[PDB]
Amino acid sequence: ALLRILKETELRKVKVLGSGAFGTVYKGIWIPDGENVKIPVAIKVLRENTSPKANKEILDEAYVMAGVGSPYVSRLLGICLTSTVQLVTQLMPYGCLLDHVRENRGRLGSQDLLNWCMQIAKGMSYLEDVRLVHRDLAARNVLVKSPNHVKITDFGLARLLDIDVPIKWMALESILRRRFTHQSDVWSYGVTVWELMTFGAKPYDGIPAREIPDLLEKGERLPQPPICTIDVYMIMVKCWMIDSECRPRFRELVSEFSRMARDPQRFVVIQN
Ligand SMILES: *[C@@H](CC(=O)N1CCN(c2ncc3ncnc(Nc4cc(Cl)c(Oc5ccn6ncnc6c5)c(Cl)c4)c3n2)CC1)CN1CC(F)C1
Repeated sequence: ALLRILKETELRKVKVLGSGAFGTVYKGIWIPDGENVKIPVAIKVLRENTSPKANKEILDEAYVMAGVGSPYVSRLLGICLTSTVQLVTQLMPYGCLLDHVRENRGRLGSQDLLNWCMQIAKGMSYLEDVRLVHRDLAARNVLVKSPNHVKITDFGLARLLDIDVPIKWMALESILRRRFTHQSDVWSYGVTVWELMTFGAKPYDGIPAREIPDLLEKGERLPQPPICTIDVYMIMVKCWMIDSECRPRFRELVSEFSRMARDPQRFVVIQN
C-alpha cells in the first residue's frame, strides 16, 4: 500500500548509463538512514520539460506491481522528490542483454540462451497477471543481473503532448491500428528470442519500415537462426501469427522453454 520516500542525502550519482524520451538513468549508491549498508542502484531522473499528465503514467504503472512481484521484472525500491522526480531501483551490473550477447558470442552456451528465454517468459507471465501491457519488449529492454539472472524493464508508453515507434518488434495490428494487448507482447517476445538466438542480429536488416506490413501479410518472416533446430523456430513462428488468438499464451511459453532447458544441446547447436 505505502510508498518509500528516499531523501536526497541518501543518494549519490556516479556515472551516466543511458537515456530516452522520458528520463536519464545514472549509476549510483543508496545509503539508507539508520543502517550501516551501501546498496548499488540505478537512478532515473525524469525530464523537467515534460508536463505533469505525461510523467503520471510512468509512476502509476510502477504502483500496480506493489506486492511480492517477480524476480524477472524490475522492482521499484522507492522515489526521491527534489525539484526533479527520481526513480530508484537495484543496479543490474552487466547492462542490457543485447550488448551482453554481442560481446560474449564466442563463449555462450545452449543452456544460457534457453534459460534466458524461460526467464523472460516468466517475467511476462507476471505482467499479464497484474494486467500491465509492456508495448516495447526487446533485447535492449531486458537487463542482466548476472549471466544466469535477467530482468525486464523500460515499460513502454505513448508521450502525452499538449502540442504547444519500434515497427520491427510490433504485431501487425499494432502497426496498422495502434492496438496493444498481451497477445501483441507475445509477438515482440518472438522477435526478442530471435535477437538472442542470432547473438544480437538486427531484425529485417536493410528492409525499410514502410515495407514491413505488406511482407508480413504475404507470409514473409524473420529467418531461422543458424544455431536453432526447427523445434525452437516453430515457437517463434507461432508468436508471429496474424490471428492474435492463435498465438501461444505466456504460461505455455514458460512450459515449452522449461522443457527445452532440461535438454539444451538437443534443441540449440553451438560450435563448442
Ligand atoms: C542496451 C543498452 C541500454 O540501453 N542500457 C544498459 C545500460 N543502462 C542500465 N544499466 C543498468 C541498469 N540497472 C537498472 N536499471 C536500469 N535502467 C532503468 C530503467 C527504468 Cl525504466 C527505470 O525506471 C523504472 C520505472 C518504473 N519501474 N517499475 C519497476 N521498476 C521500474 C524502473 C529505472 Cl529507475 C532504471 C539500468 N540501466 C541503460 C540501459 C543496448 N542499446 C541499443 C543501443 F541504443 C544501446
